[PDB]
Amino acid sequence: DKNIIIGAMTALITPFKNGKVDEQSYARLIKRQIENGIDAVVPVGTTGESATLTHEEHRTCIEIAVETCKGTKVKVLAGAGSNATHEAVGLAKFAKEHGADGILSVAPYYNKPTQQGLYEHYKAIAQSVDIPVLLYNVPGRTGCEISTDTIIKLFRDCENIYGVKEASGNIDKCVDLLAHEPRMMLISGEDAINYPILSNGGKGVISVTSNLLPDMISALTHFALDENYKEAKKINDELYNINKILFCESNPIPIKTAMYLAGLIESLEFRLPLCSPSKENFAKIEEVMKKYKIKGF
Amino acid sequence: KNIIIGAMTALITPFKNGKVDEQSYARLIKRQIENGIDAVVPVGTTGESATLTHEEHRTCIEIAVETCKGTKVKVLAGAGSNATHEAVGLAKFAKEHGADGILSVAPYYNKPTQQGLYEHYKAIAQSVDIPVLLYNVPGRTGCEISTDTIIKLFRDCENIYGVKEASGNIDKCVDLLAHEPRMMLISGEDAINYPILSNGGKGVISVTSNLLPDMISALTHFALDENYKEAKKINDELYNINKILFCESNPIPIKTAMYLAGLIESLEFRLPLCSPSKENFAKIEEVMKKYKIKGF
Amino acid sequence: KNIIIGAMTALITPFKNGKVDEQSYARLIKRQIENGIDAVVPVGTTGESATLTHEEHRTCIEIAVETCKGTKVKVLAGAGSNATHEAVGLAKFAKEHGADGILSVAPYYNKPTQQGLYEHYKAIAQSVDIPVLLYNVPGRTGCEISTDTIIKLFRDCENIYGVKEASGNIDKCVDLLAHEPRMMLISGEDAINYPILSNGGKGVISVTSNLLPDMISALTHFALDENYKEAKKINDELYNINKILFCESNPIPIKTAMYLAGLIESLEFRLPLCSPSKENFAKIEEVMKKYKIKGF
Amino acid sequence: KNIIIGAMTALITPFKNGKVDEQSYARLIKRQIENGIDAVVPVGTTGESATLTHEEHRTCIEIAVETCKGTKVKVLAGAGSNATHEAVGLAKFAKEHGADGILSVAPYYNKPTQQGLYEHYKAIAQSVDIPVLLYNVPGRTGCEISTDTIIKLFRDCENIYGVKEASGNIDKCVDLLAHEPRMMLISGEDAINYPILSNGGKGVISVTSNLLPDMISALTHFALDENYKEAKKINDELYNINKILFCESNPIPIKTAMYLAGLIESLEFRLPLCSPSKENFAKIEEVMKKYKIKGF
Ligand SMILES: N[C@@H](Cc1c[nH]c[nH+]1)C(=O)O
Ligand SMILES: N[C@@H](Cc1c[nH]c[nH+]1)C(=O)O
Ligand SMILES: N[C@@H](Cc1c[nH]c[nH+]1)C(=O)O
Ligand SMILES: N[C@@H](Cc1c[nH]c[nH+]1)C(=O)O
Ligand SMILES: [Mg+2]
Ligand SMILES: [Mg+2]
Ligand SMILES: [Mg+2]
Ligand SMILES: [Mg+2]
Ligand SMILES: [Mg+2]
Ligand SMILES: [Mg+2]
Ligand SMILES: [Mg+2]
Ligand SMILES: [Mg+2]
Ligand SMILES: [Mg+2]
Ligand SMILES: [Mg+2]
Ligand SMILES: [Mg+2]
Ligand SMILES: [Mg+2]
Ligand SMILES: [Mg+2]
Repeated sequence: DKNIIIGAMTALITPFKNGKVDEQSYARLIKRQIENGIDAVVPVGTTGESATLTHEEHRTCIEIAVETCKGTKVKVLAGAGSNATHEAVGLAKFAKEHGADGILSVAPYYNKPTQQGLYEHYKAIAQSVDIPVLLYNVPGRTGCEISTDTIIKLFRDCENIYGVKEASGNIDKCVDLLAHEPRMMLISGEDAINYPILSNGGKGVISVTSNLLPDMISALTHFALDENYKEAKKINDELYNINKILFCESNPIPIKTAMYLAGLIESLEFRLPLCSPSKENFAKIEEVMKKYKIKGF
Repeated sequence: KNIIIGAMTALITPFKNGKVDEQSYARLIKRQIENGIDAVVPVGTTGESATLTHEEHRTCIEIAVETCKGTKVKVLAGAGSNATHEAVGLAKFAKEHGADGILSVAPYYNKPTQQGLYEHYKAIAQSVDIPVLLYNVPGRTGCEISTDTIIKLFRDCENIYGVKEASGNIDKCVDLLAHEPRMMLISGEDAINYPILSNGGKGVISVTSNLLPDMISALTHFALDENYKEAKKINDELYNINKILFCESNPIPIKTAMYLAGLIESLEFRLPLCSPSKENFAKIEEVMKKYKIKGF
Repeated sequence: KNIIIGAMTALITPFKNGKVDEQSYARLIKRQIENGIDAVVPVGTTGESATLTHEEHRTCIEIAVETCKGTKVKVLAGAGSNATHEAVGLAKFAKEHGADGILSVAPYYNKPTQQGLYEHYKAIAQSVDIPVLLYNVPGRTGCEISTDTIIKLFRDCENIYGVKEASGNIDKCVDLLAHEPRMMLISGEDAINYPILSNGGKGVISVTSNLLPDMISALTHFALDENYKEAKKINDELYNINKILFCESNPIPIKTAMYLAGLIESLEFRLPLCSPSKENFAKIEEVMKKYKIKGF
Repeated sequence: KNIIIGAMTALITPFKNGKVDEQSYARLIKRQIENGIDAVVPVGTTGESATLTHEEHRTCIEIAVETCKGTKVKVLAGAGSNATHEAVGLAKFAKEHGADGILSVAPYYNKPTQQGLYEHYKAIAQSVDIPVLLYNVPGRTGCEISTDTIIKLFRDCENIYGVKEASGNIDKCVDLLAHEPRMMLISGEDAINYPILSNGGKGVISVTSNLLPDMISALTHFALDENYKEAKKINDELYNINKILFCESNPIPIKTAMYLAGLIESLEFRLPLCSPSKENFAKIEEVMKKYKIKGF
């Protein structure tokens, strides 16, 4: 029934050069994702530092993502969450009027809505557009969790809501979700446990690691979707070291560092309050990167 | 250092037909003035800061500033953000609009490092010339301002004069005031108002004081005069309401209580915040019965 | 390495009038063997090991050893303790009384360091010549056996062949098997039996199998045979019972369920364990109605 | 109610060639007596209770009881267990051997329910006629004694006169004394000794007092006399050592410090406890240099 966006997906970093969005590098990075088997890209999400982007930069990165993926099978799942419902509705409509195929909408952060409030929050979002809406649960960042019951109720009550991106380190909850609502699309939000989530019936990943190693995250996901769990687990095991080191500090500090170390972006620039990693963690990321075959452009 | 301390209220923002009830806002703030409160915090967490428009945000700061003119009560305006350039803009805004200082919560959701938190607050502190109070609430932000970072910011930036602590960590409050006794430690958790003050805390930014400003004001001023027996006795008496006011996420219970007390006209929130459950509504009403609530 | 893997049951210890019901104990083990179980764990956490006398500990190990003679079912005896010299004595005891291997939980309460945990288990491993399975359950012990410590112990001590994981941390299970794929990772949490097995885990030590031995043994054997579809569907039906069996601290719900199913005569615990609340008693009864419980 | 309050020391248990140094044990207790300590706690957590033999347990209680005869110092013997019948035996043991009261930690590892904790402690309290102090340390036991359970036990059983809290939860300490101000709240965390005392706590059971008994004793008695300025100044002064004494799991740092101060002859632990890392050894030595350490 439901319109879905699944498979291997990349939470795109937003490269900056002299405090401005590096627009051809942004486009150059997405084409690199397309050519390495990625099924969808997520502009202006957490890994893209949406929280510090201006309104316009937000529009520029969605429009570049939409245009770069034209004429390919690669979908654009635009970041559109906010802790204010009227703001999240505006972001959802914004992503729709600018050509996104669907939206990722993170649970409200900081203001800790109740489960009832989360239901009304997402119901208002789902009714505002006619494109797929993927919930994003990351309690370590938001201070709140969308309960299994709330996710399932939203999936059943609102046409557009087709699943949830899980970044809670709780494989029990992933069993809980798919055992009581097996029709939903559970999406891995934690690279280290990509395979365990997929092997339980998860239908995709929204990846940080795929920024650096899109081919490996792509192959992992597609192996698992084709039920080649031995080959999916083998990439997951090989990726564990980089999957962990990419969170030595808060994402996207390590991944942007690695992208810079790989020569895939020109400057190691963040928007405050994000900043360069410690020099110790800088060295750790560079060291761990050395075992992986990093595709160029 | 210029400071803003004493008994302070995290002001609720009353809504009427989904729009800011400006007259009730002013009436609630003066009600605070008349009950011994030393400072008010407009457009903070308890004020549903996150969901207000730019104009509403301006309207409530301006009302607060205006209502406090001609009194000793200071306006400590909410100005935090998880984007440094946004927080700098909010800081400048509050300054330009007559606020006596700013409360600026640690960046939420994007989890900056300690180094990033330092640069975040340094940029905010250099952007204005009014006192800046840090706000640490890791349960809401996903982030913590370490003791070392707080102390470094206090020592390096003239405007940063202390921290509002909402971490349930009296150990950290000992850590803070034992290594930097000059800072102003402000209670951000009503239930442990007295323990924080008794260790050298110099004020509270209270949720409960919305409902019981006279008791929170007396508690704080007793404690500041080292009348610890009387401060602790008010803290002990207030425990039941202090807990029930977080039966659901603040400000859902306090707005419910303010509505039950007839102090605001509508039990209206801005989504994703909403009315409490029917059971918690009744629990709040039940606990309120043991307290004497001042009218207008 | 000698290993003990597959579908395993953490045996409850039935009491009658404050005494170990030896007949029931043998009959329950009898029942597990007949439903495809590969090994039984006497005198573990689910068996209320902490409150058994020396005599009772001995009794239940010997009954387990006796009941599994002439079958393929191994006896993996509980032998952990937070005192190394006591754990060595328990390990030697289990070997002297016919156990095929030992489960040895990480020291509880005294929170040893990783270095101490390494020395603790090396002393245990050198004390016997039978396989040793580590048991990590930080929610109960207050300590964690780190991945590095587990891997070092697996490589440095012949008898140590894997770890029972009860940490709600599938990341650690990836960590373990990605860096030491030769070890035997055993599920200690029934609800996530399949995810652990599907990542290369080689068995479960189950609470649910006390009640539903046929379903837990089929799940494990399906997964071990790389029939992950059939393993996952049994894991999915078992979720409701897997969760309700921990509505209160194990083994309070499983003994309640065993009593409700008529598999044990009395709902008796040894203090400080006790009957569940009346609400949770009814909840366990309600969840059981969807399942087909095998009798004797 | 009969109570045991004031400044109290959780005694380390010195070992020499794997055996309890009985002479050193007595000499250490006499040092505590001579430095203002009001009570000593033999065979507790800091004394490595979990790894002592029956004989050693009794030897250390008898040495403590004998050494404190003719002094104002009471013996609050460790007597907790996670098995109620074992804890009852330990309670009767301490009473029959001259202890003035017992400390009884919440059952560890097996996670009893609040109902089970109530029945656990009621049986212990009925078994003896000397004061019983509860010990809540959820980070070690995996369980918490709720405020309601503590208050119920205090009200229903004569011997239960308070609780030793090691939960880093000053909110709970407000909760306890706001609803039951007659109980004796005892600090189980040295860093927050003063905040607990200034809220109405009536004593400490201290790790730091092993090394600095005069300073912990002065802190407590200043606080008990409502000299909070002087009590807080010692608490602030002690923060660095109070923190470093848990760089690793207690009693690893305190025994290291006692050995570095020449107060015990060998840095020996019973496994799974062990010497600290070389880094933390040096850190402990560094922080110790800022303090005046009394000899014998
Ligand atoms: N910084 C605010 C507002 C914002 C969103 N995107 C850009 N700015 C937030 O994270 O919600
Ligand atoms: N909702 C966003 C932006 C905002 C602040 N105030 C109003 N809107 C935040 O909480 O940061
Ligand atoms: N109750 C103690 C001692 C014991 C073990 N088995 C029986 N008693 C423990 O759990 O370690
Ligand atoms: N080690 C077990 C048994 C014991 C207690 N005291 C000495 N041994 C426990 O801590 O409960
Ligand atoms: Mg459907
Ligand atoms: Mg396969
Ligand atoms: Mg992160
Ligand atoms: Mg703020
Ligand atoms: Mg064991
Ligand atoms: Mg041998
Ligand atoms: Mg349990
Ligand atoms: Mg268990
Ligand atoms: Mg005496
Ligand atoms: Mg004890
Ligand atoms: Mg604390
Ligand atoms: Mg008294
Ligand atoms: Mg006096």
